[PDB]
Amino acid sequence: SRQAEQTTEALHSAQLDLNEKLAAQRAADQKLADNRTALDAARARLATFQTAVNKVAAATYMGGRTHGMDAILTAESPQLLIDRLSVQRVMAHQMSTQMARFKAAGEQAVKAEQAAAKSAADARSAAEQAAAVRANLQHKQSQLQVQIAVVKSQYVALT
Amino acid sequence: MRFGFLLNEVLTGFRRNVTMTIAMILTTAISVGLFGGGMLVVRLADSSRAIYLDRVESQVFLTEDVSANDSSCDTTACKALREKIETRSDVKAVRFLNRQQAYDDAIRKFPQFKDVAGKDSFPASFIVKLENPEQHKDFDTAMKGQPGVLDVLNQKELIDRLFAVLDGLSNAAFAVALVQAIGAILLIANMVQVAAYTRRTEIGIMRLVGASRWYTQLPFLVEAMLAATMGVGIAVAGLMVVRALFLENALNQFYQANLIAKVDYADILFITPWLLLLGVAMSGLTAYLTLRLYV
Amino acid sequence: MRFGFLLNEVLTGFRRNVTMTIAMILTTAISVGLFGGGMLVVRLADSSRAIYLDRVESQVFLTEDVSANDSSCDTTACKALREKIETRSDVKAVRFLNRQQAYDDAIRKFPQFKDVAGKDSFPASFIVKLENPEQHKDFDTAMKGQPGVLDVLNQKELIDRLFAVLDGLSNAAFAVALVQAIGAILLIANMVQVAAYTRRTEIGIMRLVGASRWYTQLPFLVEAMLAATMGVGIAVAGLMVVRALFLENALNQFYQANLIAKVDYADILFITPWLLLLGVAMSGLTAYLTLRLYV
Amino acid sequence: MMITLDHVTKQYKSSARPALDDINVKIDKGEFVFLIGPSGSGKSTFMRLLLAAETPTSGDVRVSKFHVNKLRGRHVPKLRQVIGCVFQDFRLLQQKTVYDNVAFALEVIGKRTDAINRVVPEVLETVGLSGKANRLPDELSGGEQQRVAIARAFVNRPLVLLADEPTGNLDPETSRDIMDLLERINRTGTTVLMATHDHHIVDSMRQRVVELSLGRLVRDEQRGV
Amino acid sequence: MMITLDHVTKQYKSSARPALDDINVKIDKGEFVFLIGPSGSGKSTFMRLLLAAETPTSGDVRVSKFHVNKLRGRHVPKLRQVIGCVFQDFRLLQQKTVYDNVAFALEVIGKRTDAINRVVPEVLETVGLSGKANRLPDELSGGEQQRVAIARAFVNRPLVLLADEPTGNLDPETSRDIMDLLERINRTGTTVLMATHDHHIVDSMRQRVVELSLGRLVRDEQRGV
Ligand SMILES: Nc1ncnc2c1ncn2[C@@H]1O[C@H](COP(=O)(O)OP(=O)(O)OP(=O)(O)O)[C@@H](O)[C@H]1O
Ligand SMILES: Nc1ncnc2c1ncn2[C@@H]1O[C@H](COP(=O)(O)OP(=O)(O)OP(=O)(O)O)[C@@H](O)[C@H]1O
Repeated sequence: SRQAEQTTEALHSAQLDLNEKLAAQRAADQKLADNRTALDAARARLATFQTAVNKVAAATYMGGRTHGMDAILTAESPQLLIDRLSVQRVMAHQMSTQMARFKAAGEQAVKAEQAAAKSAADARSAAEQAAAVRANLQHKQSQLQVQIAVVKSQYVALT
Repeated sequence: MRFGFLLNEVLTGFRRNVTMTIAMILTTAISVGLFGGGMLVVRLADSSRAIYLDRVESQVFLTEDVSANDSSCDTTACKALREKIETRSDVKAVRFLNRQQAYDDAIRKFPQFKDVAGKDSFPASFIVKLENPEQHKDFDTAMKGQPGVLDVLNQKELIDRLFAVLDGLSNAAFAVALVQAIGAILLIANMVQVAAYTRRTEIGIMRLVGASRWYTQLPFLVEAMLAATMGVGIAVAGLMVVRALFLENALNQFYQANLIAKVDYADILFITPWLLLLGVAMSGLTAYLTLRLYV
Repeated sequence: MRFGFLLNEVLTGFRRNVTMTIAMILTTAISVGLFGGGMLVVRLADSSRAIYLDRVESQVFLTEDVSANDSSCDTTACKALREKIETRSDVKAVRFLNRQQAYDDAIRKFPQFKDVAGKDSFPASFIVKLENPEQHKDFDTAMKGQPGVLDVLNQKELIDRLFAVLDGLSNAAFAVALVQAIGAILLIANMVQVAAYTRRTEIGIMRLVGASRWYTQLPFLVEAMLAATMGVGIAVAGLMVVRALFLENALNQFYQANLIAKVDYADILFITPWLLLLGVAMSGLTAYLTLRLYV
Repeated sequence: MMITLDHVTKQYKSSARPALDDINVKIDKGEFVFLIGPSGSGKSTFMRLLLAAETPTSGDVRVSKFHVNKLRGRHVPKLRQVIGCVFQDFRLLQQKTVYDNVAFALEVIGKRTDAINRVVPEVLETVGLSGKANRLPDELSGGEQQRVAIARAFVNRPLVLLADEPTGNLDPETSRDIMDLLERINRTGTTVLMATHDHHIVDSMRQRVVELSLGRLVRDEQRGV
Repeated sequence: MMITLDHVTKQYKSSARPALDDINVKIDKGEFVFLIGPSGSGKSTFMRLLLAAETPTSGDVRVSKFHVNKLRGRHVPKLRQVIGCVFQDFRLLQQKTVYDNVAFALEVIGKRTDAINRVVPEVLETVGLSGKANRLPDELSGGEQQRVAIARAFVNRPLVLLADEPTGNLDPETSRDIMDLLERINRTGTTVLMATHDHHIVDSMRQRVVELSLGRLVRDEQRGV
């Protein structure tokens, strides 16, 4: 009668692996609920900012020739020229800050894309290892049916 | 026969004359350098017309409902604005331009948007040429307040002054190079006179024993050909060191200002063979045609 | 003293030898005219900078938290940065500037960037007038006693950097004029080396009869002196005619612009005796030693 | 078919005494001959007419190769190949070697390098200067400057030699070894116009003398004193 | 106190024969002397040392004055007024007139303009050239090129008239009138040193003779031929 009693405690102790697999896929799902959300916000702010950076880039095409010697060419008096440099020097910093913020946002978008790809690979690996936990449970937890089937036949000489 | 017997007397002529000969180097160097500088700055002039508009031109900017959607000028809103400027006798023709042709020309007029700045930003232009560049006070201020026009550009005023100061120094450098060349072409002609003065014995003995007429002025022309090439070499060497040290404080700033065209140190190679042939031609034309009637 | 003998002697020397002095009379003219042009360019630069320095004031930027306030200055910080800056020497008049005013004058006098310039981009500024804007090296270094500021961009120094295209052209003209000086010094030095070859006859007679060592050099000296004076006198004419043909046409539009102090009939004449006193001495330094050390 | 000129004149700009008027001289083959006259005879103009560096005003000049009055300037150096000349000033480059100056007269023509030096030792012994071939002419004394000047046109075979006063700068003590040099040159086969100017040397060797007096021949007999 | 020089030499760079070795030549006032010398010996250096155009290697030069061996260059041009010299090829400027050349030496010394022309016919008649005095020297014949050179050398009252071979390209007939032309000049006012080249003209008038053979005194008696 030892052919069935040897695996009695295995059915009781085989809940820990499925519990930790469920916890691992839950942790993967709850990080999955935030990672592409953060990536979508990071790409969406740059998406809203392309329509501003290209507009300020193309804004100098309609007569914004003031970034060098040409700014005195469109000047009529020294009085309107001496105060023009005071706003020209602070305006020339504005698109420099725009290009710096654009490069920073592009680097942040590339980092968010890399993080999203790494998280997708991690979620795929977590799903792949979690599927193997419930793959063999169909024959792991069918031993209780074997125990119930041999419980009736365990009577010696029909009791 | 062998040309190596011509080399051991031009060196002796340079040994016996160290003051007339280097004045040749400097005097060809200044004229060749000024002519090359004038050619370089007039090449910068007509090279800069590709990024700008000529005097017979105008610029205007349309709205987004015509430039972006229905990019070809086929709607009646585009017709009623395009044909309205031909109701008055001031223009000659218009040009079909749209957002399809907005970024192929954006490279040449702004050397900083070839990177990913953003597509579909430049509006339609439809440039028009007017034969009367004096009614531009009110031609630009006729589209103001009218829908269908975003704004108007008229940059043709006050760029004739920058063209004027750009080509006036070219004309001045051409005049100074010309008058230096007039001062130098007979300096070529008295090289041979002072050489016949200081080498009067052997020219006066080769004609008595009998020499060929070509070989009489061969050792007066071989050193002139190499002196001309040395002069143009010192000229093209010295134009860089005045360009890169004393003059490299404005044109480097004009790249960010996008005023001049793409000008670099390789632009001199397009004119070095013409300058090389010009120097030896202006040497040999006066080194030979003087000595025809002397002997 | 027999002054009139040298008058026909120099004409006899010019008649016997004209082909080298008629080239020298052109090349020393360019050698002094480039120096005169560079000197008047330096004059133009310093004159324009001096007449436009008087309307140069000083600007200071402020931090964002003190510039995001209301337009009137009522808090303790903005008077705290105001009351202790008026009690200075170079400070005579400080005008408070708001944020919303900068989006008015930079649009009305500059019809661009009207939809892309952010509202929180032009901070409040204090325009400060100084009686010594060239001596502004103290004012920018005295701003560590004033907190609440971001930076000072050297007040308004964008005038000499603006004039850099001709600041780097004046020294270029001087450097190429020293090339012509060192190319004409030796030409004057060996003028007499071919001049004596043309009049070896009477200089030998006048050596053996016993003329003075000083007096034997005057027929070789005043033929350089009068030619040098005529060289500067044709140089000023050549600069005059190139100015009135090429540079004044490029500066007639600066009359209404009023951006250059310009030159006239008197600026060329204010340096003309200064050109003679250097050109004649430049001839006479190397026309005197070339007789006492080679003849 | 001799080598001689006839009926020569040279007016230049001002005629006055335009050298000669009409001559009928004759020079044979290898015939030694003088040309004697006053100071203003125009010996140098006669030499220039013989070299055809100035065209005659009248008549023709012939050196038995062509009539040299109307030759093309192309053929003038070919005339100058067979003609050598000497002067007062010796025409010597003061910096090149003594063997370099004599070699200069043949390498200006140009041939193989062995052929220049195949004749320079063969001719340097003919003049009598057997040595000092590596000596500068300034280091050489004055008596052999004219000797190396004469020993310059002999790098080839000149059919007619002509001389314009080698003597005068040479003392009669040291012209004794240069007056007999011209007889040694004459006996080889080539002729020379020894255009002397004084009369002490005329009546010494008693050779052919052509007299002249402002273009008029005083006497011409080609024999005796 | 006496105007003579002695014990001189000239080595230049290569000595060889260093001009003179040990001479004691003395000349008196108003003497007509010759100078016998071989062409390789050196005579023009001795006349150059009299003009102080070459520094002597030894001895002292002294004419009419103190010792001029250490003569200052400032006192060099005040010497050459009382020394005049003539050369071989006439030293004549072709562009100037005949009267212009003779009025050129006294003009550059510096005096009143009225005294310049007061002596031009006074010396032009003594040289037998008072005629065709406004002609170019090229228009003049070769027999009188020295006759304006000697008068140019005698525009003042000098002490010595040293002569570096006035003849040499003149006839023996045309040398007779110019060797005695200096004789009246000698007997009137000056001493004269006619440095000869040959020996034919030397033993003709039977005057004083000097023989210099590489700086050696060979014949010095000042009598006879
Ligand atoms: N360059 C010249 N142009 C014209 N005629 C000249 C020239 N040289 C000389 N004559 C003329 O030639 C004649 C004398 O010539 P020149 O004075 O040259 O001497 P020469 O007799 O040739 O003697 P030598 O060669 O021995 O000095 C004169 O009639 C003179 O006018
Ligand atoms: N430039 C010189 N360099 C070296 N030695 C010289 C120079 N000039 C002359 N001599 C020397 O002077 C002597 C010869 O002098 P030069 O050549 O003047 O002729 P000369 O014999 O005085 O006669 P002539 O008056 O006929 O020329 C030699 O001893 C020679 O070395």
